[PDB]
Amino acid sequence: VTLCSPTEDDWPGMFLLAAASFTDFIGPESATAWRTLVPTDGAVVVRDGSEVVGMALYMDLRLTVPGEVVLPTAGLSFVAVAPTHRRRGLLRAMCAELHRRIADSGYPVAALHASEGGIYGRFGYGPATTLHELTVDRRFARFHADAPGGGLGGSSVRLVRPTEHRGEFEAIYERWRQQVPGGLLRPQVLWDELLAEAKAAPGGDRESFALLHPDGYALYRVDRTDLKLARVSELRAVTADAHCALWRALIGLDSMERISIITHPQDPLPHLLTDTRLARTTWRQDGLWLRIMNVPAALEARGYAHEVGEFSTVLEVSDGGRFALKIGDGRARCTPTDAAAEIEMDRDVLGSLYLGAHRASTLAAANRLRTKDSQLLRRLDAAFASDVPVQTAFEF
Amino acid sequence: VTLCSPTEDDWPGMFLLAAASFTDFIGPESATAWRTLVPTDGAVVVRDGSEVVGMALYMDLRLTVPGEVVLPTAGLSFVAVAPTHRRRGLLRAMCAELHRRIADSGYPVAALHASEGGIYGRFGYGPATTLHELTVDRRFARFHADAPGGGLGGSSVRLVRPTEHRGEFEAIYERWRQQVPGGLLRPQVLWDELLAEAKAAPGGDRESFALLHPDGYALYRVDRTDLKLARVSELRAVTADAHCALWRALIGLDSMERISIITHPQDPLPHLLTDTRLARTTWRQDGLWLRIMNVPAALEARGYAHEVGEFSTVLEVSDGGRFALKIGDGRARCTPTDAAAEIEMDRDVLGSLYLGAHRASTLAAANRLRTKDSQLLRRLDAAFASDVPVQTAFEF
Amino acid sequence: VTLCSPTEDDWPGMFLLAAASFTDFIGPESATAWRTLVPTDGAVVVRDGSEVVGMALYMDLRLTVPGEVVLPTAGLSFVAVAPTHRRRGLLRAMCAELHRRIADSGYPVAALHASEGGIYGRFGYGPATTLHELTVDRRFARFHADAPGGGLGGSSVRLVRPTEHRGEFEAIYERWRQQVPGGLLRPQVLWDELLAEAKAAPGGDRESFALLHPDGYALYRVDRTDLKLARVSELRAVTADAHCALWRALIGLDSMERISIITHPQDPLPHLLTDTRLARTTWRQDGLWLRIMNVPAALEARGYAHEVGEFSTVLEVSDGGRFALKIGDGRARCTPTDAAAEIEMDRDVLGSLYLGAHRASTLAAANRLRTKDSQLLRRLDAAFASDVPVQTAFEF
Amino acid sequence: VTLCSPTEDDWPGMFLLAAASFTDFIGPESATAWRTLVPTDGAVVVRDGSEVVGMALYMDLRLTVPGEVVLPTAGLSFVAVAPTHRRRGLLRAMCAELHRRIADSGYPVAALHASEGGIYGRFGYGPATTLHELTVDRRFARFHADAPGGGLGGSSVRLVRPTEHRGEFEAIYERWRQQVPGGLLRPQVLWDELLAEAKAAPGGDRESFALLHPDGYALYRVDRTDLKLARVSELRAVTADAHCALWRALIGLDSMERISIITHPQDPLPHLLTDTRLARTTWRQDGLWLRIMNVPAALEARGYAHEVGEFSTVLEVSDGGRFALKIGDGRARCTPTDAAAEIEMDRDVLGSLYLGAHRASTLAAANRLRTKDSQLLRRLDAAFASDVPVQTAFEF
Ligand SMILES: Clc1cccc(COc2ccccc2CNCc2ccncc2)c1
Ligand SMILES: Clc1cccc(COc2ccccc2CNCc2ccncc2)c1
Ligand SMILES: Clc1cccc(COc2ccccc2CNCc2ccncc2)c1
Ligand SMILES: Clc1cccc(COc2ccccc2CNCc2ccncc2)c1
Repeated sequence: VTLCSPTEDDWPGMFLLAAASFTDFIGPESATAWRTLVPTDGAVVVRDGSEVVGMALYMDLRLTVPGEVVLPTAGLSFVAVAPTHRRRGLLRAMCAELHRRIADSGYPVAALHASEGGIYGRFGYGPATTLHELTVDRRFARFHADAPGGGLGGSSVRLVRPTEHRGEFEAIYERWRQQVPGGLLRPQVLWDELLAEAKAAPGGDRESFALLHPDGYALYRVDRTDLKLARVSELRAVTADAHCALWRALIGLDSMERISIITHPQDPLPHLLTDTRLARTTWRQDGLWLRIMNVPAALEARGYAHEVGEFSTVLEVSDGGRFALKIGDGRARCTPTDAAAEIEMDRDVLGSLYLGAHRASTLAAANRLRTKDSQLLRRLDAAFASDVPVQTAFEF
Repeated sequence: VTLCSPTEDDWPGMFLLAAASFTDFIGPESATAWRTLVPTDGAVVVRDGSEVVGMALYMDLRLTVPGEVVLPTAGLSFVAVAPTHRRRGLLRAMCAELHRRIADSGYPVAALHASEGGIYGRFGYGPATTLHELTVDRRFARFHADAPGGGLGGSSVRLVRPTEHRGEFEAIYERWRQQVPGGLLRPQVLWDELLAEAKAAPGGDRESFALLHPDGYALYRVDRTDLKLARVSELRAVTADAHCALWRALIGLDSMERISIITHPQDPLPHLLTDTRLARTTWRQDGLWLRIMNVPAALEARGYAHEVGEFSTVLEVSDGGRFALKIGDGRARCTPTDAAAEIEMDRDVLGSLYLGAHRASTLAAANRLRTKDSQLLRRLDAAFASDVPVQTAFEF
Repeated sequence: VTLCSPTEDDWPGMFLLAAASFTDFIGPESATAWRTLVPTDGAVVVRDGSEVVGMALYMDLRLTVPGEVVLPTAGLSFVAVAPTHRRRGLLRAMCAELHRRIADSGYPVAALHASEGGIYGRFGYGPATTLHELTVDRRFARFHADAPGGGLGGSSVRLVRPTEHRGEFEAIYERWRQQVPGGLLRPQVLWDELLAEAKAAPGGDRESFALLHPDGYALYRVDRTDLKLARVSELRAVTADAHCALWRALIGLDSMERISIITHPQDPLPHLLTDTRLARTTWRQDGLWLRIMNVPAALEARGYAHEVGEFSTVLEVSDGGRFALKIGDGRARCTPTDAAAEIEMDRDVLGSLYLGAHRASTLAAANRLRTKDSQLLRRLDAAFASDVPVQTAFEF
Repeated sequence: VTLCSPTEDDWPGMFLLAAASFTDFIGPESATAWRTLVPTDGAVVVRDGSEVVGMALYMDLRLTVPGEVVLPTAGLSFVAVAPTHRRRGLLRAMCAELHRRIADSGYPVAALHASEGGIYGRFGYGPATTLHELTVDRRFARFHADAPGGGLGGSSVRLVRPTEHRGEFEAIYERWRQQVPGGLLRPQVLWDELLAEAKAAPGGDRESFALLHPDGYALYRVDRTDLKLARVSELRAVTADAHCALWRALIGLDSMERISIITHPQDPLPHLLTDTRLARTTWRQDGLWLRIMNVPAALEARGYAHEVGEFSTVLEVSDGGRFALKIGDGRARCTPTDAAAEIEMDRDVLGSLYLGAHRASTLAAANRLRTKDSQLLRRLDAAFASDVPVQTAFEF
């Protein structure tokens, strides 16, 4: 059992383990586009001896955090242990090696999407965004008198074929991802993949359509089996007017009974309707997970709420150092100290706080973060909150 | 079609309309206890001529708002229009008369639980609390190393018969309802009802059990049909230690596959487990709805977040006046003005902001509240937030 | 194995066989009311030797046929063979003895409700009415501009407790049953039973309500398990105005998603709505079955359509005689002949034609009735049609 | 927003709107065959300005009505409004323009298949045929002793591959459609389409088989997911013997539990079995809708029942003229009059009467057609009835 960077000869073994590990992995073409995002030395394999029994890699990503700050982010992905090689510490060894490489390379944060909720906490990843599925019974849906874009005259939204408006989607998405925490830069090869998945598949997905506004788009397709359900795969709106105009058009899908979308907890959709209850939360799950690799670089990088007055404390991350933390004027200074800790928490908890998806007070009530100062808790809650609600870009 | 306060002779007509309108209403005994909370002049009926074709009333309640302030609250309930008398403006006439009486009597707020989401907005009620059902697959559930009460030695929790510990439940609930926004004073007659519903019913509900801690209780019963589901009807914990100790005991129900509870979005339960995903959000809905009857009395009554610096603005409520609003040191002054409005919103929107369940920024993005100042929005969001997460007491 | 009229000593054996044969049969009280309708010599039992292994009886009924003619009708009921005594010819022997008694007593027709569709054809019973379940999604239901009773001002319909308006229900039903083919006289003891079943049952049915109009009523109750379904157990309307007014009130059950009723194929409900498709046919089955005991007495008794000109033919019923049949001026003369048959059919087929539920042309296309004259078929179809659509009264 | 006949340049916009509007529309090939049935000037489009936001067209059809009379029929189809352009009166404007063209061109009737039941009534279309799904549990099914084709010796039915017997199917269908009201001439291009859909589809429908008799055929295929269900897509029988022989063969599909077919309410199948209840009505819906374009041309064209004696009345169609209507000897004369109306009804109601699927008495009881003469109602019911039961040909 060796742990090595893979050679070109290892990749067929890795595509076999992939196919057996992930139902979405069709074959080598499934990996081509993503693989252009893996740097030299971004991948590890474990061999028996030899055949591939374990793999893991990271991609070079750009993640938007509160204050519209973009961090270089190591996106862990393609993580698999062969079913023959369970309980042999292979995931732990692979994560320790990648984390060493990611830290040495200078990434301040790593990120991933978890197959299960019980695995990545112990490696310092905290769930940092929240997926919220809304299902609308569009047969009852009526827009509130207050809702934008109710006026008579032309619609600002067009029904279009996705493959014919690639440039407009790219430009809108680029504007979205720079202004929203959770945003990820989407490279050309991932737009190539997305537009390929928009075609009908022989005995697979139905053809995708787009609704296009100058300041937003929605991609949606009818469900393969439930012919009265339209699933929105992605809606990116840069203005409230674009968000409301796109939902007016989706609620105009008169063939459908239901429209579903995977959105975020602060989606204003329910408030656009005379009956807020028509936007039913049908599913909720962790989205992006974060591991803070360098505590001071990450805490100094993001912006903080201007509404909380200057305060200083001492934060200890369980295996991640102790820091004098001063937050004022929406910025934070985070320097080494041996002064007594006022706040303690494991690394994973800091990742859960980092984009504003989880309140310090909520984590404190579970004893995940400990302090004897309730004023300090209120100040942390306020300071770490994000003005712009955190959203989930695309899984990887 | 007259609208009158009912006489004793009207009540059999009201119990018939009740039985036909609400599946929970068994018969007159269903109304006895609640009826002691209805003041003289708390009820209206509509007669055809004569038979009862419409009814509505309010109860005298005490509602806890942020800052641990308790307001006298008119609880609208027993609202019904006969199926013979739809679309005749009976609900509008009944709500206008009760609102006139409630305002004249000096209540600063009215509240209700809505049968449907599309009815009460137009009468100025905004959804103000959020019901969040968590279902735990307790067969996988393991407590995080950080979770309180993991130590060896005696449990602080006892399994008890509800009817034998009425005093302990009453005292714990009284402590809970005074410290949590959404809390409602529960009168002796409603404890009489609750303890009656805890017995097994011939072909009805199964017997309720209690888990009792010095600082919390849970009432739960196995589902009538799904024998592997335990439903927690109520869990009131005054400390984090009590909340964690009660969940350790519920996850010790080794007969069950699943434990469900109707809780609030900030329930720390998921954070107590090594897999946060095991606490699945299975249902979400509006809970308590609020109508602000007197804008200045309500805005001056509640406490505001100390973390936002003093600010002044001008708020217009659509049919509810314009006010100079100054918020500083966690308190607000709200005085008449004819100065230009900086913020506008319908009355229902203010009720949705009032307990901190909905952010001003979220309502602004749906255009439910309008301002040209994004700094003012961030300040309102921060100021109206509740330190202690808003919860739902008991429906009425 | 003897076949005898039962003595008082046989009835406990008959109630045991009943309880084991019919899930609705609770115990002896289940039989009390119906048993007052059984004449002396109306019942047969088969004994092993001795215990009761088979039973059957008939009740004295009054059945309305086209032309508003009321026939004395033998209603076969309480028919059971012990599961120990299958395939021993017990049903055949019991039906032969009762049919001999029914014919000797002078009944022109027998009738029953069949537990299965494959049993009673061979004993000469034809399905003569059609049960049609309509389920309305009342959340979409809007009345057509043409529909009666759309005017502003008082409703003609009242929501009432069934037990307090027994006289009004009795009088309306009596008017209904005399004007509709399929109508059955309902004796006081069956009104006693119906009003007993209207109360809530401990772990059983929910409480029944009534909608009362001068010229119609509906009895309905919410489903025991599906709390958004109201089931109409009976709607009797003597005028179109009463039918429409009652449906306006049922569609005013704003708590419900769906209203279901077991009605007849010509129920005008769908035509009252702007969307006829909202009245979904969810179930169809044979209702009342008829055996013509005396062909000429039955054919001369009922009225025929005035729109067909006088015609004469020769009808042979397979074991029931050959007759010269002359139909003109809505009346028929049916006399013995040995002239060549122009029409042949088994006895069961004549019962299926008798109330107008099945067309002669439809039965001819299945070769159930044979003739070489297509003009004669059109004439029979027209003549046997019922002006007033055939309905099903109450099962027995 | 212009309304125009489309140019060749408009058709890609129309195929996009089609794909987004109809789940069956795969792509341009989906329209090729049907499009040969659209005359010059048969189509309208609405453009924003420009892109296609609305479309509608009619095909040249031949519809069989009672008396075996074949009318030129405008078949409305491909009707779609973009989800961006709801509630802008586009459907009303498109239907007004096509109806003007259809009337000017000399069509006496228009027809369509409705996506929803609430749309086409207000444009004068009445549901005129009834789809009735029968599901047979063929494991219990036994043919009545009376049923044709029970004799020993060769079967008259052959199991064949549809594509190898196109000529026999074409000839049988042509005989069927000329003798049955509802029949439609099926052009060669629609036989090309039907025989293409009979092949297995990669992850789609299973291969279709045919049962072939000299005087009838059935096309059936096993369900894609329920492998014990055979769905009959089409059964056309010109004689009762062919209908019974084909059902004997379908009930010989010993692999299947259930056979389903979409047939008409008068299908004699149930009567062929010893248990009529085995032919369960599992679904009922409106089929073909009719708009009478020229009241007198349509009323004079169809044949009437010979069994009703000569009568005269005055019929007013709400926006369609008043006529002296004389019906005798199976023919009708319908001439202009200003004499007082004896019968009134909206245009849609006349379309519902026209093929005999709905009785005048049933529509009168919903007040859809008004008269003060009950004798006149019985005469209309009898006269408009169809000797040969109305069936549905193929949807378009
Ligand atoms: Cl060389 C390489 C690096 C990173 C990712 C991949 C592709 O990995 C997958 C492809 C299809 C299905 C599943 C996976 C693995 N699960 C994460 C994922 C999900 C969706 N899309 C992309 C990645 C290949
Ligand atoms: Cl005189 C009176 C005043 C206020 C309330 C009531 C009781 O009203 C009900 C009782 C049982 C079922 C349903 C209702 C009405 N829906 C609100 C509600 C729900 C649960 N518990 C209490 C009230 C009687
Ligand atoms: Cl002595 C006697 C004569 C006739 C009928 C009966 C009662 O028979 C039943 C009672 C309850 C359930 C089932 C049956 C038998 N199936 C027919 C039926 C159904 C509903 N209601 C009345 C009769 C007793
Ligand atoms: Cl240019 C043209 C004129 C008329 C019809 C059509 C084809 O229209 C469709 C094709 C496939 C699916 C759905 C539709 C539209 N719904 C009616 C329909 C249903 C089934 N078969 C034919 C028509 C194209």
